[PDB]
Amino acid sequence: CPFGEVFNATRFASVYAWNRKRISNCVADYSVLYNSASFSTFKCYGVSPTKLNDLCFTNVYADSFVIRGDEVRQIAPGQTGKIADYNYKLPDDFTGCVIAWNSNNLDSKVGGNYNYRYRLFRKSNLKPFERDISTEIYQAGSKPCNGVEGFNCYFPLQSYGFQPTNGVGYQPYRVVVLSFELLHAPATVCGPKK
Amino acid sequence: EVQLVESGGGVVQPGRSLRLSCAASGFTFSSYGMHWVRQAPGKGLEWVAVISYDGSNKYYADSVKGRFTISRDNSKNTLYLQMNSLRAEDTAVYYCANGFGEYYYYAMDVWGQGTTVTVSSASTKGPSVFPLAPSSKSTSGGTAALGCLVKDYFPEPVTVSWNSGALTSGVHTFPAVLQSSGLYSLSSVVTVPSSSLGTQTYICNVNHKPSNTKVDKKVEPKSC
Amino acid sequence: NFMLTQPHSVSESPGKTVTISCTGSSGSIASNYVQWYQRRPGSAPTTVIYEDNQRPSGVPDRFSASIDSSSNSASLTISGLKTEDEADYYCQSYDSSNWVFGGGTKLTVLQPKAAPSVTLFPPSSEELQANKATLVCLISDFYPGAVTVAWKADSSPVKAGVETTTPSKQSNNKYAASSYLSLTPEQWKSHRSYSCQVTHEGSTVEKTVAPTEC
Repeated sequence: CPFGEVFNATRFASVYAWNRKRISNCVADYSVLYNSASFSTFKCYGVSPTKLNDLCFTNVYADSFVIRGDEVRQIAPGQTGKIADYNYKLPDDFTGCVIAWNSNNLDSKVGGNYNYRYRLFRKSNLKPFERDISTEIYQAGSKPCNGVEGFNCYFPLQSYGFQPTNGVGYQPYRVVVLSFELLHAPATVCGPKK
Repeated sequence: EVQLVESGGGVVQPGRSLRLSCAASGFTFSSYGMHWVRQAPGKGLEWVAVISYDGSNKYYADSVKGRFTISRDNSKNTLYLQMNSLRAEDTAVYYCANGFGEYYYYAMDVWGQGTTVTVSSASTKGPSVFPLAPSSKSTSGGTAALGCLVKDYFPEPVTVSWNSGALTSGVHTFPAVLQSSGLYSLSSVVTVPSSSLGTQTYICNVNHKPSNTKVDKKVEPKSC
Repeated sequence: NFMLTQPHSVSESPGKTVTISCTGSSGSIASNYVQWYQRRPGSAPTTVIYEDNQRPSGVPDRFSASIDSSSNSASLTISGLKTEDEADYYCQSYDSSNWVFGGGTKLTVLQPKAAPSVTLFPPSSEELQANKATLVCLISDFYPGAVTVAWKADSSPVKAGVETTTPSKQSNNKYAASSYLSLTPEQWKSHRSYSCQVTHEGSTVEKTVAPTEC
């Protein structure tokens, strides 16, 4: 039951490069979800957490990434905005739970981290199941750009500053998301069921 | 469906500890979590401690930790909450509650009858009755306020009445407070016209028959 | 540090819209669940709503609640109030490693509601040599018979507040309660006087007293 192995990962990827660790063909004890005292948020959308153990899933998933602290409340169905469109779009029929916890004392640097980057602006919402690793140059105007800033040539790459003088909303946080799917296939993962 | 019985000691004198148990009967204790929470008089529910299913997680408030301990025993199918270093602010009513559902401890489901634990001393003596001088000063107000009061009495209650035809006297209860200069006080109100400007003198008739100790004093006017 | 402020009571005319709100601040209240509880007088607490969307077995269909994302607060509504539904309700929430219980908004389904009156006399020199001081503010014949007294002396609260248990007096079935305290002489001598503010209902006409001291 190697969920703690995912929990204690030393390094985390960028927000645009969220990694999916496939969970299948393993009996899920789900003991890690009990110790919620160390978890900042514990909520589920489209699924009843009480009936998680009593029902069996054909396949299950777990996704881990790092974002800022104040973005926890924006991870909800029916929400719009730049973060909800160009970073991660939640379908109205999403079935899963969103879990995050404090990591400022472990994932913050005095000089500021320069490892998590993404794309600030894009023309439209990301198509489903797309890995947004594109670094296209933003060009609002009709004047062509030669890769160097100038007349109507704005560099779309910006860096964040993690400093002690910053507020609470600049703190780094660990985020882990679990999604359970029930396709037109028989169940393969079952709880211990006492 | 869910029935809980609690047994143990009640009133305890300072110097010794108390054995408190919340025995489990009628439900599978070893499958559900248990908790102990405090409900101070007047105030709402206040968290004190929480114990996980295996007991490895014991959390306490920062300002009270070190002395207050929580415990449980799955082998004996019973509950124990050992209280250490009890103080004057720890006097309240206790209850044992199990978590809502299995492996969830963010909510409370069932509360038993509970047990009463007190750390104090009983004096049960001294009326210390002082007359309450009438004071109306009716400048077109027609207001008169007076009553009979007793301080530091035990056991409750005290029978005070106007012992006449009228039986609608506004009697009051006593505040049993054990923190922040809590002093017992009894009061009553009688609706009379402005004829109490020193014309009719009222004597509060209190006779502590079980103790044979009475305090009676004259009523003196105001000074202004 | 996680203190909460709620209205003492709320009342609306029959046929209007009524709801019970426990509005928190200094953090989103929809981030975690809020649990609804019912505390009948003299009865053990019983859950009537859990996780804001489900009802235990036997709970009447008139009980419901949800979350309004516009203001980010938890609202509990009950339609068709009945005598059997009278009890005490409080909100619930857990923050990190401790559990915080809100003050709660009282819902009562009851007759007359005449405004109360205040009678007070602070030249009680007889009791001055027994204890520090004691203000007398007698309140009776007030509906509902559960009123609590909140005082902020100038800009600092007073810790001497004393509350009774508003017992029902004999067969009258009415209520009688009062609020006393040990008051510093400086409070009512520097200013012109000291008043007893009573929270009964939304109908407050004057709430003014005209004492004439010697």
